[PDB]
Amino acid sequence: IDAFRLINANMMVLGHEPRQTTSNLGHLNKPSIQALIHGLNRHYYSITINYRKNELEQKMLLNLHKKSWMEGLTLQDYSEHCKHNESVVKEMLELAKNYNKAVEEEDKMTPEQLAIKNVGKQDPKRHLEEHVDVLMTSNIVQCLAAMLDTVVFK
Amino acid sequence: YAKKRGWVLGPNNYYSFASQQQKPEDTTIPSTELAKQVIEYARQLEMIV
Repeated sequence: IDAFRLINANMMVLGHEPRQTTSNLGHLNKPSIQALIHGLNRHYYSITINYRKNELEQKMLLNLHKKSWMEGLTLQDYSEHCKHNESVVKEMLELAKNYNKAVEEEDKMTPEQLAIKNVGKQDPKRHLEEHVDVLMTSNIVQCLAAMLDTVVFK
Repeated sequence: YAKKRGWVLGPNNYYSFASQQQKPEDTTIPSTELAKQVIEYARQLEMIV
């Protein structure tokens, strides 16, 4: 969304949106190539947009949309929870099959710390722990969620 | 042993007192301390920050 505003054609020998009072008018709008071909800046000009955000309108906007009551203390229904963990262990199994050869062959053949294993690769030590990262957050929460109701619900 | 402890000689029979209790039912004491052990994992999966 953007707002525009016509400028008069008589003042085309002097400034068009002249008279720099501030210096905040440069990073609030950067006209792209598709904008400066039709009317910018010889016909009209652009204008800056901020959002009037206040209280009892903005806080209650999020106090009703992204809220919950029982979502924290609710089980993930193990019919598909531990079924989901089967297809996560098996795929990091294959990435560990991929990881065994890859680094040790690269280091023992040439120590260049460089080419095609640097320019177009994807199997580093960035890919193998994020599956471990998902598998912890999905289960440490799910373990501890089943610990509260043992105490709370008798 | 009869004057200090039991082992009372009656009709040619001693009597040593004995009983046993029963506790497999308490999931509640591994409820609180396990909840401590799971959180102190997740406390330490971060915090060198």
